[PDB]
Amino acid sequence: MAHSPPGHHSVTGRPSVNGLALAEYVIYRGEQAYPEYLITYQIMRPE
Amino acid sequence: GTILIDLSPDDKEFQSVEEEMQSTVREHRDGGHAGGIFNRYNILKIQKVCNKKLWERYTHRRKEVSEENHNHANERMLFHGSPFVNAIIHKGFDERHAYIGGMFGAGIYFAENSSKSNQYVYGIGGGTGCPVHKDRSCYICHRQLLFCRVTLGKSFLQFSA
Ligand SMILES: O=c1[nH]c(-c2ccc(N3CCCCC3)cc2)nc2ccccc12
Ligand SMILES: [Zn+2]
Repeated sequence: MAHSPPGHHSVTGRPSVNGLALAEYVIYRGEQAYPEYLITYQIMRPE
Repeated sequence: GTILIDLSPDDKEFQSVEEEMQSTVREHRDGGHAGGIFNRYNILKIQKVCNKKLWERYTHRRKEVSEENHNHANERMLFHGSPFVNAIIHKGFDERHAYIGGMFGAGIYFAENSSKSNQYVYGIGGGTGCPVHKDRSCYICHRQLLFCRVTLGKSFLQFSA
C-alpha cells in the first residue's frame, strides 16, 4: 500500500461532476477499519 | 476467532443497517455495467461480525489517530464490496485488500453509496459477474457487502470527477 498524504490519515474523494454521488474514502492502514456487519442480499430487477 | 451473529429483521439494529443500505443506492454513470441495473435490494441476512482480536486492533489504531487529531477519530460507517469479504471478516483488512489502481493510490476503498461498493462485489469493474451465470447484473445469486467502522482522522480532501 501507499502512504497517506503527509499529515493525514486518509483521503476523501469528493465528487466534482455528478451532483448525486456521495463521497468515497481511502485508508492506507488496514487497522483503520473494522468489518462490523456482513450483509447478504440480491439486487432487484426494476418493475 | 470470528463469529457471526444473525440479526432479527425486528431488531432496530437490523432496520437501521438495512435503511443505510437501501437509502444510499444511486444511478451509476456506467448505466449498470459494473454492478447491475437496480434501484433497491432484497436484504436476505445481516450478521454482526464479532472478533475480539480484530476489534482491539481497530481500537488501538483509533486511539493513535484520535490522539494525533485533537481527540477526534472522525469515525464513519461506510460500505466495502470485495471478492475477499470472507477473508476480511476472519483475518481483518490489510494490504492484500488494497485497490492498487484506485484513483487515490493503493489503499483500501470505502463508499457512502452502497451501490458504489456493489460494483466491486465481483471484482474491479464487476469482473466477469457472478461465478454461476457470469452476469454482472445477476438477480439470482447472493451478494455480500460489508458495512464497516472506519477511522478517517485528518482526511485529505481530493476534489475529483
Ligand atoms: O467498496 C469498494 N471496494 C473496492 C475494491 C477494489 C478492489 C479490490 N481488490 C481486492 C484485492 C484484489 C485486487 C482488487 C477490493 C475492493 N473499491 C472501491 C472503490 C471505491 C468505492 C468503494 C470501493
Ligand atoms: Zn448469478
